[PDB]
Amino acid sequence: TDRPDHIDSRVWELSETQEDWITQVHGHVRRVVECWKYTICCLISNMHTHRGAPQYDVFKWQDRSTIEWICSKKKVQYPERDTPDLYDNERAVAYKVLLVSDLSDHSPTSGIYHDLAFNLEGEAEESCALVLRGSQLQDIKGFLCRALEWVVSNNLTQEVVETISGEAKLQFSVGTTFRTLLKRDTDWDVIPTPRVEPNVPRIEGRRWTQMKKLPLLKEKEGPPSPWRALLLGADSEYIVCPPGTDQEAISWIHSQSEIECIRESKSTPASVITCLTSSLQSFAEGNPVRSRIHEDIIAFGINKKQEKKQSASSSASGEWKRAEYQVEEMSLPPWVEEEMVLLRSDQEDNWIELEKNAIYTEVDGVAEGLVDKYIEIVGRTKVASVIEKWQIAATRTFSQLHTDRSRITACPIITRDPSGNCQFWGMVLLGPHHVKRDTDNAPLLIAEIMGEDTEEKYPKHSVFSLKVEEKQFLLSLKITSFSRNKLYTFSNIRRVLIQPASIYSQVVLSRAAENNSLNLEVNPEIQLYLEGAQRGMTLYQWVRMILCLEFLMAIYNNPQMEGFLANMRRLHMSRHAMMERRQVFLPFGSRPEDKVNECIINNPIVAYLAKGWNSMPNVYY
Amino acid sequence: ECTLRALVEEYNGACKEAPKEMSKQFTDYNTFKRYTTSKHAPQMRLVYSVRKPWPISMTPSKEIPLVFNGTKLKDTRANIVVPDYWSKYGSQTSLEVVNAILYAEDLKVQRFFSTEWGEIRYGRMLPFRKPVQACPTIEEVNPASIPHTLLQVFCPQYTTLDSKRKAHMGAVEKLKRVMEPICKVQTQESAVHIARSLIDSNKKWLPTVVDHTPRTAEMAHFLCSKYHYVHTNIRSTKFSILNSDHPRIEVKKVFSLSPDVQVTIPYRRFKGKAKVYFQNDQIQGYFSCTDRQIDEIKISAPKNAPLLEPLLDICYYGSFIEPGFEQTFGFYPAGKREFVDSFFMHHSKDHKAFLIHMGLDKDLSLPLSPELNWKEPALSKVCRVTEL
Amino acid sequence: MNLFTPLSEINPTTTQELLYAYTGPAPVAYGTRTRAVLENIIRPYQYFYKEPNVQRALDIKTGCKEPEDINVEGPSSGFHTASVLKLADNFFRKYRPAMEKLKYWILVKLPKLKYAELSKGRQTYSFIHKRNLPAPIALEETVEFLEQNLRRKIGPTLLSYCQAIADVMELDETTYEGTYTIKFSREELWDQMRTLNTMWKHLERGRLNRRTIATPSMLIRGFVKIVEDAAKEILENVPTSGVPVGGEEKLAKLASKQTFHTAVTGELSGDQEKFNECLDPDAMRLMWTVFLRKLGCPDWIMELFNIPFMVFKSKLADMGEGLVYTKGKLTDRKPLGEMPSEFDDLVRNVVGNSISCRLGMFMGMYNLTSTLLALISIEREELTGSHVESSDDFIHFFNCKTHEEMFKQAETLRLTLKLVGINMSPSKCILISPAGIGEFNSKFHHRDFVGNVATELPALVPNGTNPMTDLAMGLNVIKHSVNTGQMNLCTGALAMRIFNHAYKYAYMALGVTRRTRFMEENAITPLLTNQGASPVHSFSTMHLDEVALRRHLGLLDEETLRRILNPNNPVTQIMEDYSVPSCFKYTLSRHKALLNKEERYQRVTSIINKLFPEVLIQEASAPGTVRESLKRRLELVVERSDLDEERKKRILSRIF
RNA sequence: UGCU
RNA sequence: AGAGAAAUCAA
Repeated sequence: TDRPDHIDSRVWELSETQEDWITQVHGHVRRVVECWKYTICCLISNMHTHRGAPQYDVFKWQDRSTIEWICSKKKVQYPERDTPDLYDNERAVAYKVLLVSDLSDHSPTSGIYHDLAFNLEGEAEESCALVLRGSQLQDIKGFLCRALEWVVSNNLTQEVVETISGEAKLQFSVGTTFRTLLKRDTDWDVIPTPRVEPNVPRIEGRRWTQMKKLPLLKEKEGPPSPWRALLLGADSEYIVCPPGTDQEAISWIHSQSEIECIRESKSTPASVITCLTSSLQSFAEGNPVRSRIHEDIIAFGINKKQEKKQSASSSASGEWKRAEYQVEEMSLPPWVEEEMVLLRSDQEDNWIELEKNAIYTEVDGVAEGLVDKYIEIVGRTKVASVIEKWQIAATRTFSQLHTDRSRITACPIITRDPSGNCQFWGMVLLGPHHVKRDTDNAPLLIAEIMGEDTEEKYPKHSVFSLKVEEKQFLLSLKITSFSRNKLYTFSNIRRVLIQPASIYSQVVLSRAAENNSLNLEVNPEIQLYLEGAQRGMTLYQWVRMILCLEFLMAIYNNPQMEGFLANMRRLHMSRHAMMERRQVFLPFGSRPEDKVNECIINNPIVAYLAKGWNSMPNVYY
Repeated sequence: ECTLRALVEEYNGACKEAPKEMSKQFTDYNTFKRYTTSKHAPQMRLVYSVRKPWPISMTPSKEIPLVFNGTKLKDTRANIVVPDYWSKYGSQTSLEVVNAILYAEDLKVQRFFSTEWGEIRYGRMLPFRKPVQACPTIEEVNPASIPHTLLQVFCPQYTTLDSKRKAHMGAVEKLKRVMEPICKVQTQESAVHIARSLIDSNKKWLPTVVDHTPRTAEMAHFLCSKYHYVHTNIRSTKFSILNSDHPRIEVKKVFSLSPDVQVTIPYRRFKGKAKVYFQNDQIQGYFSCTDRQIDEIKISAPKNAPLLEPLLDICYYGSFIEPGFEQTFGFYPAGKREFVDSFFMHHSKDHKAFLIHMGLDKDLSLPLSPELNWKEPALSKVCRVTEL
Repeated sequence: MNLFTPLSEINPTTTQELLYAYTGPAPVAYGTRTRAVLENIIRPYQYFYKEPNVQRALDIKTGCKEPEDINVEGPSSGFHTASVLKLADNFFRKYRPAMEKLKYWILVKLPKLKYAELSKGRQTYSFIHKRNLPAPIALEETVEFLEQNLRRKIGPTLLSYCQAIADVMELDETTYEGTYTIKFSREELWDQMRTLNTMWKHLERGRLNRRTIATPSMLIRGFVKIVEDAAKEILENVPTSGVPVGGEEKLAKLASKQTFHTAVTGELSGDQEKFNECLDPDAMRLMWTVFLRKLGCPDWIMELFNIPFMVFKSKLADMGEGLVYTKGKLTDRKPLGEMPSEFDDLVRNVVGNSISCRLGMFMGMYNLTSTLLALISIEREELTGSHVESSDDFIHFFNCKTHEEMFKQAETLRLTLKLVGINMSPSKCILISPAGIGEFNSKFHHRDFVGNVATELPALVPNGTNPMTDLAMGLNVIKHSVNTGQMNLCTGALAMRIFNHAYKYAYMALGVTRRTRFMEENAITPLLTNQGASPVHSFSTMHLDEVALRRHLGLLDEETLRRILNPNNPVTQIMEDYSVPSCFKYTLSRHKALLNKEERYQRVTSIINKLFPEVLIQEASAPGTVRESLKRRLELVVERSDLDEERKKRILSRIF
């Protein structure tokens, strides 16, 4: 695939990127034919001028924009696929060169442009010979003679006449060396052709078994699961403060505070109260950044990686073996129901203040009324306050966890009531975080207000007595490392309101659709399988419990929870089917409860949902 | 014009600075246009970015750095408050500029506040999603000629005759009228985006309880749902027979891709002799008809007018040209619709069949040209066509 | 869970979305991926035989097996060749109209495919830098490598790209000169072409155990793209495909259709167990060969449709970083075969830091053509039901007249998918006999109602472009969620309110911060949503822009309207068809040898963008190079100008 | 250093 | 310490 001697380097370089030569049949020959035609056009238009402008304007292998510009000035327009090769300005005609094997079959292609016929040996058709000058014919005959001697030197004459007869043939050929590489790891060729007669064998399979009864999940036995979450959830109280900014409230709390330890946990040493008090003071002055102190190495895990590596390498006793990780199995904690009841408790404020969207149509009024009533239902609840606390804490922690600071940062958890009083829900304490990925864990020191102390529920939280203005509240303190993605997704924890809103909306809309009337204060009876018996609560209480359960499911989301829910969707569908007096059949090795039981290890709400499943009628008959 | 000087200077700078990249092929533009090492989403780094001391990256201009202890310029970088300062105590523009800067949005808002919504009713109606045109368009344009229409609107001089042929006329003129101010005020890319959004027919799956008109489909997320529904308020040419010896037949041809599957696509043709007066906008005239051939055509058209689509309308009327009514297009037609469209696309891309059917004459007195244009100079003219 | 199963006024399937984990962190994968990929590679060999015989199983080139060797109890890896021939023949004779579309695509659309579309993909492993790179960089590196080695200029079409890839493998020695003189041999280039770069599938929900994915190298991406567009063209026209192009309307029609009362209905909905570690590429090669041979396609088409799978039969999966080994409390990662482990049968198939695997597919590749292999098995005389399958998820509607025939067809359906290795999951497939209650993809079906249930919650969080555009994307996402049936009136309005509140917060328009106090003593009245003003968008008004709505409602008046839409403003100067350029349409403020190339290509793109208005509308297509194209366009625009001849000629003189 |  | 879950973060 090299340049022919009779073709100039400029012509070859121009012709390189004009068409896909490599993927066409008889490549490197069609390109040579096109180069022949272009060279013929150039020789015909060789330094010839007329009326002060070149007589012949070649169009082959030229930009379409400038071709259209030239044609527009000449009061003629040409199509893309049938454009002439050159135009004769002297007599206002267009000519396209066409190499042919025989000159007898002139065959005028079209009336748009007269053609020019040339054979492979040099002689031209009578029309194109008598329309052009003798020097042009002599030059073309010489060029064709050199082309023909080149062709017969490399004996492509049949190939040349095939390209002349044809127009284009797409192809794609795989070489012989690539074929050997391709067929190294297969029993067939590039074109498979097994010597087997097509047929579908008759295989004897097993039989399908009916799900006579719904499966029973396997409750796990072990120590009760502690409360493993960023914040305290339902046990979260707040301290009222005079109206003002965060700094004023923090200064007031620091001025009026007496901290004494009630319960000390080995996980969180009681000595980390000094750094928290220092952070209170520093935020009171105004700068929520402090230099590192002595009581911070055991508080934010400074140099723990190197220390633990040295401790592990100190012994270095044993033999290399595959790393086996064991996940401890835990039972259902007693406090899940306590949290569910407390999260449903009624508060005084609304705790859900969202700006009402505008109303322009009748449909907008219905949606806004439904949203307002839903917010009224689930607003004056403890769970809404806990959601607001979680949102504020996560956002304040995330906003200060974007740089690579090596100093302690303070992010108080302060909310403001409609009156204006500050509300101290707790405080997040950033540590030195040289974060590099969203999955990296940044040290935190969560200090928050309890409402009740339970050692079994909080084995790691240290409880300190806090006295503020003749009122005493507890104070939690836990060391926690928490990642960027988790903080980001908890900064939008208000999204959890959607699912109970969807349930309430569908109930109300179904009630309004049974008849033809919108009521907006429908409170139907929702029959549920509570404690085995079929007792039904109200819609308002059901949505309230649904929100609390979803909030617990959100802050306690993990791969176990995801697998549990994903594999129990089908069991819920089967339960609905059996409720509708329907038969459920299963294949041979069908153990749907196995896919669920493997996801129940130590997650509290997973175990609670498992018990709720195993608190239901088994056979629906 | 200094713009040409700037273009030349920038081209020289690009050639000198980036020799290897400039030596790439022009078709590689579709590859290196999106060349970037940027790798989720910046939604995470927004609350911190907005609260940075100098979030706004402004250009050197006449902005007060300190107003009422503002500190809004560091010299560039700007404070987050300077977008708000440009809403009061700033510089204003002409009413034509503000009217033309947004046009499609004004149309969408105007349509919304122009419909008399009925009374919302609730029931057990179940919606089924169907593909309907997303938003109303200024003209009915197929999803294949939109790029060519845009090329004709924005760059008429950089185009090809084929692109003009496969472009919806009429919509181009209205688009030019509505976008002459918009192109002047906004950027070229934004202008192209507004133009396509005006003319694009993007079929999008939407809820459907009743047949959605293009107007209704735009606002459908609230009109219908699972529990409620509120109730709202040949091509262009025509033909007329004058003298038909026998009436038009309804013969149909069946295509057998396999012995088990067949399709029945009927083609309508005359018999004997006929004369039909075809009318299409400025084009008017009557042509003699044969059993399947054409004897004479009389056309009254404006000078230098495109006369391709009217003749394609004529060919379909009598099933005159063979390769689109008996001989398939190389593939089995699934239905009559795409057969109707594919005929008018294949025979508009190339019109060799018409020229072969009617033939070519060597004289220049015949008005119509092989390129299907009225009264233009040419090296040859199609025969058996005259004027009234 | 007793709260999620109501007994009155609402169906349990209606409360199915409560069984989701929209809020809360999604699971993320930690540490090395070697263990996961090794357990993914062992499965095709463990299930090949009825009893585990991996040591002998590591000698099979083609997964063809005998009917008596198919494990009817547990998973079975492999296929039956004659079964594949007969099933492909049946799937071609039936649905024949859908096969002429493939013929039209091959004869017309296939040669017109451009290799520039390969840049609109995922991150690609580059055999130059041995590092994951964005698709455009990998594509341009591969193109430059081919041009340097083949000594020719690659055509714009994808077929030319594949021809160049085929030709470069014929050269014994290859180089990538360009400071750098990286040298490759035929074997090294072949291994780089075969190598798949494996990575964790991060942020995946609904699974307890993490799983890995791999992406093809640029040397085979063109072939894979060709076969995948062919598979898509076939799947877009068959009623048995759960392709998103069909919109899952097929499930809606199958749910709404009636049935003769005496006929016994039934609906099987389930998952496929180990879908991507049971299928053998040779089955797809054979099916494609049958499809293109019964269509009368040319021989070169049939050849071209087998490189993508024959390279995959020789895949060299990247193990990763190694397996974790511990002495005491210290952890060290070691490569496979360095120490005894639970994978010692595969130490032979180790090529550096890669593992070879003839049998089995891998996640992240051949998604569309896997569906075709799962749909040819349906076309049998016994099976008279309606199948809708999308990757490892199917649904079958039985319409028998007797229960015994129902179970016979159910077992026939179970067995026919095992003839090619689909291996439906026994523990995940559930059949409901009386009528239709089931799930497909994320949809849930009950009687005549099929409702979409989201897998991941719509992110009601502001983006990072600018408030004017950010509101547009937020409202568009909410509108899309409502339009798919996942949301409704109240849920949609609540989502809008939550998004609006977060959007106001994220631009310092809420509470008492620097911005709002800056607007206090300066008398800057808030007129936009991002300024903390009252919201203007309603539930029925997600599809209109903010500024036009406020102008129509008389909120931005005209003095402020003129000032905020000034084109000469200092700040400025699911497609987003909103956010007219205004004052608030601003932008924020944010191996090294690739950066300079980035500015070089940016300059080339900028100069092209100005002289070529047509590249904004249609893809660039013009013979020649960038330099010549720009030079000729500059000459044309100079001559097209209205200036006199002397100015034009001196401008052309300045061009150099 | 101020999202109910 | 702790976070956590089949293995990493605590530079």
